[PDB]
Amino acid sequence: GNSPQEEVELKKLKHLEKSVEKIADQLEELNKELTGIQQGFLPKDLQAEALCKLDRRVKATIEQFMKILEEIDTLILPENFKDSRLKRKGLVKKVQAFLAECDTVEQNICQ
Amino acid sequence: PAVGIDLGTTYSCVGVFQHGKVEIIANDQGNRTTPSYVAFTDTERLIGDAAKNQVAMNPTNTVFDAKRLIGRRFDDAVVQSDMKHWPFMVVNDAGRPKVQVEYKGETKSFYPEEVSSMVLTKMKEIAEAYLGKTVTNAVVTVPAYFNDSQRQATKDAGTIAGLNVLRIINEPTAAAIAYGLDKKVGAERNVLIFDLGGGTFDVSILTIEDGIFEVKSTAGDTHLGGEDFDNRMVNHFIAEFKRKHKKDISENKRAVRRLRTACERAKRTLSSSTQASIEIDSLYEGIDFYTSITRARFEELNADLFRGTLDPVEKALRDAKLDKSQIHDIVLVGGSTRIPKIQKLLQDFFNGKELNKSINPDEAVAYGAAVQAAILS
Ligand SMILES: Nc1ncnc2c1nc(NCc1ccc3ccccc3n1)n2[C@@H]1O[C@H](CO)[C@@H](O)[C@H]1O
Repeated sequence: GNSPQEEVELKKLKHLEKSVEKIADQLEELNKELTGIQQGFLPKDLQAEALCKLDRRVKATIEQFMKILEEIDTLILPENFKDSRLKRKGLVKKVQAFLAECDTVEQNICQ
Repeated sequence: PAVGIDLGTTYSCVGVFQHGKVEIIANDQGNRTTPSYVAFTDTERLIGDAAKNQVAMNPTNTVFDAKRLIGRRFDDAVVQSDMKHWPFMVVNDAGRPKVQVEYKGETKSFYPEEVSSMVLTKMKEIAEAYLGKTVTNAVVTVPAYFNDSQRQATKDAGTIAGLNVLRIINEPTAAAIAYGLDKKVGAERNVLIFDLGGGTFDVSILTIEDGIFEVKSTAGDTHLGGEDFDNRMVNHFIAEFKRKHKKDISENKRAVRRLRTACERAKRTLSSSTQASIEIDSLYEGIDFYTSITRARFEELNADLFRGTLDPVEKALRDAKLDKSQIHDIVLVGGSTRIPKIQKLLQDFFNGKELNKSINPDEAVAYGAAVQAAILS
């Protein structure tokens, strides 16, 4: 059944998959710094300052993920575009898993 | 070179009349309008799209709606009312509002015209980047209901930005000029300007005699615009989701935001097609939401609001001491005037009269400002 048009949708989805990887990496970088910071080297007031700069960054990461979801939500895929449908659903779930990860951090620091 | 600037509450737009036609100028992101937003960070000042993009990350140091404050007294009913909504601090400085923020980790206060000057600086830089030439001369627009204090504060914003403000002109006047309604020969003309945006609705009646303008009346609704139409759709789909899935998405801010963004886009689709589809995977608790809405359903959901736009119109006519048959020209401005039903209700109200609507209703004010800037240059 494979149609040339599904190629166009599959390409769009791959580009979104790469964007998601770029953001996921920011989250991994964030988490690595967090451990270093919390590892108690700075005075408590300066540690708090650093943790709030990190909190602001996790909020940027959440918003970047939300923007990706909004872009994915503009797609309309026929029932027969099974490959495209599976890739769309799979990518949404991935993003939601990464948002759960951001929320854990967000709701632990700079309370 | 001379430019026209529509300095808007939520968005601004800049045009230039060159080689016999107005060019609306795209910003650095390619956008023909720019968010009237200013952000202060640890390292820098952001204006426009970049400032709007990072609202969520930095909402206390990101300023918008400076037009709701410019030239007003701190104790103005408008300033008092809006404050409770804005996440940024609005300070009382000897009876005049200033915005207070952190900027490169130091606390700073700005008057509204200072914030609007930053928006104008951006619009100036936008024109300069396009023209590849310095740009100094501008016409800048304001609402027809602006008093002396608001007009002077607007002019001052321009001056602070390094602009030679040739003239401050009313928004409905610029829209009339865009359509060349002042070039029409004959006797006195009565013009209705119907301006419906994302948040606000303004109606204005002007008379033009011999190319010369007068404001006869103003009316409107502070709490009516495209956001209100989106909300009616949002509530329609939240009820649908509860009906099919017996789950309440309304407490999940991210689900409701996904739905809301999809609804606003489907609305825009319904201005040119008679149906719109939406597919949101995993909207709430893993449940996919696939749905459609017809233009007629959308119209039905907003039937009171849409018909309601005729009340300010009637009001404006009473105040202008005119009969609806004494209106010669009607001009649509504002992005929500693209809705077919609104155009039909209005075209019917004026017993079948034609509407001036061919110029992009988001750009028409800038467009008239640019025509007049080249005239005054
Ligand atoms: N066809 C349209 N039909 C109904 N409403 C429309 C509309 N175009 C815009 N606005 C222009 C617009 C807005 C977002 C866009 C996004 C992508 C591409 C083009 C866009 N164009 N609006 C509403 O005007 C208010 C002020 O804009 C908002 O309530 C908005 O809904």
